[PDB]
Amino acid sequence: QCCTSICSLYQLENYC
Amino acid sequence: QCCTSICSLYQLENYC
Amino acid sequence: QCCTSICSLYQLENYC
Amino acid sequence: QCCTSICSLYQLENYC
Amino acid sequence: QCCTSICSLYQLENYC
Amino acid sequence: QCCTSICSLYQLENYC
Amino acid sequence: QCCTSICSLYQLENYC
Amino acid sequence: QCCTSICSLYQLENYC
Amino acid sequence: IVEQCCTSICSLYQLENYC
Amino acid sequence: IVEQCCTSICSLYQLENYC
Amino acid sequence: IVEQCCTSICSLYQLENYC
Amino acid sequence: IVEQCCTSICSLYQLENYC
Amino acid sequence: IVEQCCTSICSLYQLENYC
Amino acid sequence: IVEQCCTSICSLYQLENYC
Amino acid sequence: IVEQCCTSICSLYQLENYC
Amino acid sequence: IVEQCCTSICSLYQLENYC
Amino acid sequence: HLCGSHLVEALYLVCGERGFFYT
Amino acid sequence: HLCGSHLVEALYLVCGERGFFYT
Amino acid sequence: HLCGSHLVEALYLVCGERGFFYT
Amino acid sequence: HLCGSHLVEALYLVCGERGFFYT
Amino acid sequence: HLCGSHLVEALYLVCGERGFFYT
Amino acid sequence: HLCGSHLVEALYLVCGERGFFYT
Amino acid sequence: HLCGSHLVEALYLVCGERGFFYT
Amino acid sequence: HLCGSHLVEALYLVCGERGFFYT
Amino acid sequence: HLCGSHLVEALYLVC
Amino acid sequence: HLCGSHLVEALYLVC
Amino acid sequence: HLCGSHLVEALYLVC
Amino acid sequence: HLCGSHLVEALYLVC
Amino acid sequence: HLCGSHLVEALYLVC
Amino acid sequence: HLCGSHLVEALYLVC
Amino acid sequence: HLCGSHLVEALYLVC
Amino acid sequence: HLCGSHLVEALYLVC
Repeated sequence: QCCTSICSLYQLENYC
Repeated sequence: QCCTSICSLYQLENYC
Repeated sequence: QCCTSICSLYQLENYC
Repeated sequence: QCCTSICSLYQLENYC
Repeated sequence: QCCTSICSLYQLENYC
Repeated sequence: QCCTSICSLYQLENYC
Repeated sequence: QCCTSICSLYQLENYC
Repeated sequence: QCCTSICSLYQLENYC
Repeated sequence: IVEQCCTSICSLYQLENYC
Repeated sequence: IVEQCCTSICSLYQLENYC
Repeated sequence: IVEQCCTSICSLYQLENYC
Repeated sequence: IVEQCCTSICSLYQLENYC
Repeated sequence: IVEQCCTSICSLYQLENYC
Repeated sequence: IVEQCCTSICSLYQLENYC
Repeated sequence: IVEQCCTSICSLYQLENYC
Repeated sequence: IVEQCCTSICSLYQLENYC
Repeated sequence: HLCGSHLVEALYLVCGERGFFYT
Repeated sequence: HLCGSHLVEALYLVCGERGFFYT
Repeated sequence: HLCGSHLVEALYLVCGERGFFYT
Repeated sequence: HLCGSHLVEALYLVCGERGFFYT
Repeated sequence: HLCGSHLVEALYLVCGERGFFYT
Repeated sequence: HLCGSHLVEALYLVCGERGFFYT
Repeated sequence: HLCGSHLVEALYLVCGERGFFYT
Repeated sequence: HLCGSHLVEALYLVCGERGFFYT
Repeated sequence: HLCGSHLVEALYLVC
Repeated sequence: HLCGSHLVEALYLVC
Repeated sequence: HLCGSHLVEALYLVC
Repeated sequence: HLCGSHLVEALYLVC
Repeated sequence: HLCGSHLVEALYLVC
Repeated sequence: HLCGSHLVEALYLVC
Repeated sequence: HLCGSHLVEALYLVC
Repeated sequence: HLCGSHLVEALYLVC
């Protein structure tokens, strides 16, 4: 239950 | 239950 | 139950 | 029950 | 029950 | 019960 | 019961 | 339950 | 597409001898 | 696409001898 | 794409002898 | 993309002899 | 991308002899 | 990207002899 | 990126002889 | 990046003979 | 009354040109 | 009343040009 | 009443040009 | 009433140009 | 009432140009 | 009432140009 | 009421240009 | 009421230009 | 396997 | 395996 | 394996 | 393995 | 392994 | 291993 | 290992 | 190990 941002996430990543 | 952003997600990633 | 963004998702990823 | 965005999704990904 | 966006989906992906 | 977008879908994908 | 978009679908995919 | 920032996340990282 | 072709010409367009 | 082709020309467009 | 091609020309466009 | 190609030309565009 | 190519030209664009 | 290429030209653009 | 290449040209752009 | 390359040119841009 | 007027939709499934073309 | 007027949607699934082209 | 008027959506799945092109 | 008017969305999945191009 | 009007979203998944280009 | 009007979001996943370019 | 109006977000995941460029 | 109006966020994950550039 | 051994392909253009 | 041993491909253009 | 041993590819352009 | 031993590729351009 | 031994690649451009 | 021994690559440009 | 012994690469540009 | 012994690379530019 968040506003204008991420919440309850686990993993986030770009890669190169 | 979020507004204008991600929530309850698990994984997010670009790749290259 | 979200507005103008993602919610209840699990996986999201581009690839190349 | 979302507006102008994704919800209840599981997987989303481009590929190349 | 969503407006002008996806909901209750499971999988979505381009490929190449 | 959605307007001007997809709902209750399961799978969607281009391919090539 | 949707307007000007898909609903209650299961599978959709181009191919080539 | 956060506003305009990340919460409940576990991992985040760019890479190159 | 699979141009799995060996030991001869394949997919040529214009082989020419102009003179 | 798989141009798995050996020991000959493959996917040529214009081989020419102009003179 | 896999241009797995050996011991011959592959994917050429314009081989020419102009003179 | 895999240009796994040995002992011949591969992916050439314009080989020419202008004179 | 893998230009795993030995003992020949690979990925050339314009080889020319202008004269 | 892997230009794992030995004993020949690889990734050239313009080899030319202008004269 | 891995330009693991020996005993030939690799990644050249403009080799030229202008005269 | 690994320009692990010996006994030939690698990553050149403009080799030229202007005259 | 469920939906209004002047509604527009356009779904394209286009696996375009494939093969060899020498135009 | 569920949705209004002048609604627009456009979904493109375009695996465009593939193969060899010598235009 | 669920949603308003003049709504717009556009989803693109575009695996664009692939292969060899000599324009 | 759930959402308002003039809503806009645009999702792009674009694996653009690949291969060899000699324009 | 859940959300207002004039909402905008735009998600891009763009694996852009790859390969060899000789423009 | 959950969220207001004129909300904007834009998520970019851009693995841009890769390979060899000779513009 | 949870959040207000005119909210903006922008998340960029940009693995930009890679490879060889000879502009 | 949880959060106010005119909120802004911007998260950048930018592994910028890599490789060889001869502009 | 795609092709055998001792393969030859001779091409002659003359003017 | 794609091609064998002792392969030859001779091309001659003349003017 | 992609190609064998003692492979030859001779190309001659003349004017 | 990609190519064998004693490989030759001779190219001649003349004007 | 990618290439063998005693490999030759001779290129001649003349004007 | 990528290449063998006694490799030669001679290139001649003339005008 | 990447390359062998007694490798030669001669390049000649003339005008 | 990257390269062997008795390696030569001669480059000549003339005008």
